[PDB]
Amino acid sequence: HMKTGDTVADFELPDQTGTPRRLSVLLSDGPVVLFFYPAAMTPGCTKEACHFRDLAKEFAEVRASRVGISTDPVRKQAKFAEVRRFDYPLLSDAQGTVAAQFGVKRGLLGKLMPVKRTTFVIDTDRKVLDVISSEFSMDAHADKALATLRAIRS
Repeated sequence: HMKTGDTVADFELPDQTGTPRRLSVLLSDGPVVLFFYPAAMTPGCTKEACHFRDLAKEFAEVRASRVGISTDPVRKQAKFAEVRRFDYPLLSDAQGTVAAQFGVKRGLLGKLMPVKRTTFVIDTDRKVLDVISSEFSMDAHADKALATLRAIRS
């Protein structure tokens, strides 16, 4: 299970337009806060992702970017981002491959299940700076990530 101080392997997944995105390119200009959520459009995931949305200026101030990720298909991620006016990428991990890399994949007798809600703050060298796990409040994912990034400011 991925933890603070581990190095994340690079990966590629499509965003809400179907365009391949790569972690190392997403990291171009600063850390990425990669937030795994179980299911697009559900009330708890909407709360978590809208809190990330509402903190756009604060993440920009620490030169960090927000990226949501789940096993939902591109077409559902597209609707979620359109309805909620998200100003950031939502990645579709349609086989749970990246979730498995991070240790957050769930399945039942071969059926891919929703991921375990977990946020990874990833530095530009792919080190994990912080992990917010599934027992935290919905707002704590963005709040703790932002506080960690502020703590490492220069």
